[PDB]
Amino acid sequence: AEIKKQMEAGALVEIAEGMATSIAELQEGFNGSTDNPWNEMGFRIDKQVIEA
Amino acid sequence: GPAVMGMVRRAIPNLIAFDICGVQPMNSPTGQVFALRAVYGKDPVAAGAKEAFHPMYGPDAMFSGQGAAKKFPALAASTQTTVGDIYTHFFQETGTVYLQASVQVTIDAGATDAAKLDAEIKKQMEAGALVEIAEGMATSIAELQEGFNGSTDNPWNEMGFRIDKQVIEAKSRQLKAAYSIELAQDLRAVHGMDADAELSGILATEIMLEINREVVDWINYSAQVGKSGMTLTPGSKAGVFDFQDPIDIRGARWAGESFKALLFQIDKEAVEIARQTGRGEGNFIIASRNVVNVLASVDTGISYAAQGLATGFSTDTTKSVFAGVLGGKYRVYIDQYAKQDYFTVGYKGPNEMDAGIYYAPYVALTPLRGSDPKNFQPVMGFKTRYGIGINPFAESAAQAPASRIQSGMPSILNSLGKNAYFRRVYVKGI
Amino acid sequence: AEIKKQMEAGALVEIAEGMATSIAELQEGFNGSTDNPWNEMGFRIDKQVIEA
Repeated sequence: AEIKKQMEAGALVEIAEGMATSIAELQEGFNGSTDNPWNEMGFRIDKQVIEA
Repeated sequence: GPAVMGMVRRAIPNLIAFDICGVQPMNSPTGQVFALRAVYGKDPVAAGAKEAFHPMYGPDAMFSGQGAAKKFPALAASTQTTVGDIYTHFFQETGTVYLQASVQVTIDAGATDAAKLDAEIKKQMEAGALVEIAEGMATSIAELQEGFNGSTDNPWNEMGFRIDKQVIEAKSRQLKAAYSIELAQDLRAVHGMDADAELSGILATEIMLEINREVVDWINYSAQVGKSGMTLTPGSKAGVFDFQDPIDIRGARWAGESFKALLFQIDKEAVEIARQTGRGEGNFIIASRNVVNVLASVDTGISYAAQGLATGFSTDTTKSVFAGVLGGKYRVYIDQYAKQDYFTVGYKGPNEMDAGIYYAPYVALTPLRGSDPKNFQPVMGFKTRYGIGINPFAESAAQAPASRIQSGMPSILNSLGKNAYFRRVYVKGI
Repeated sequence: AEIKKQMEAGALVEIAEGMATSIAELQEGFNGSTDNPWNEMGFRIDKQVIEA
């Protein structure tokens, strides 16, 4: 609730932004760089049963 | 196979694409846009330079006229006017105004900020103390302009223009799956999944969703707040439209007549946008699903009163996000992820460079594939790069930028709450 | 009335279901009359008369 109040106030504003090429270009320790991995996605699979 | 009951998964939400913004396909990174600003005062690029044209400011009605010969006293806090003289003031909005004094009175000696001074001047104008005025220059003066017949200090006012520009740069985004062989094999044996293709889908999807979501957020981020200033009802709550408060509905009760109040405010906000951009009445709205439910259930045409089911515009966010066209005038999209309840309106022209907000793709969804020999597990992923930007003049408050060059990319300083093309409305009470 | 209040309150919820597969395992091998009796139903009758 308090965060939303600050949002209404315009104090806090929704944002998103991309990565610089200067970073992305050498991501995952490329060219001697380090500590800069990619983010990754996968999935999980599960199951459920029903007594008849 | 102990009676497998099929399987489920989530559906993928749709997008508003770039229907309400510039698209600027690029064939290179880092493009540029420039602009011409008609300017006067003998130095197109200068502090205090004045633009010849601007949606929010009146013209200097006496520039080619009497002001060529003489300066006018400015209005200022605490000064006293002289009946019959003419005073000048540049307002924070409505711009250059010349006011003849009908009376000998003072103006708010206690005023501080220009906003307070402007307010008192406006009151004096309403009061009939100060009246808008303009006139040409006495011809006997004009006669000797450029030093004729021994005269001096009589140049004609001059005009010109200043061309400047802004540039953009593309930022990027990439994701990988980093999955395993054994899982994929089991999935082939459970549902017949490829388990690489499904992942490819997910990653590409997420990227596209993020980008589109980012555009919407940038719209919200740069949009000005409505029900304010020139669109404000003075007894209102400043930026928010209620249904539980008669001030916003002109005393309405009876939804068939009450709900129309919002439509009225929407037009006001759309019109003000034209006032801000100089291009045209807003032609598109994006709003919370609750807002749309109201819009779709009210007769938006002009009639005595009318209410029914929400059938006027698609309301789902499961087939589309595009609800339809409001009154046959505005393109209605649903903010399927609205944080509270509200609605942004704005205007986008037929000219791709006329949008306020621009998307400019250069690289998109490039697939990548390989495997790590240490365990030979597959690696797959996708990359995109584009960049976005804003309209020169989107701020509109300033007639011109510093140093004749600026980033065309959004930033707090460049556009938070400033963009002439869009206005925000908070909604409560549905 | 009080039960309804509790139902509206969500304290009491109307529900019904089948018996069990832990039961069906035996019922199937009965497979009719047994020592784990079934509920049974039929019909009665009625009639009325009139006078001229």
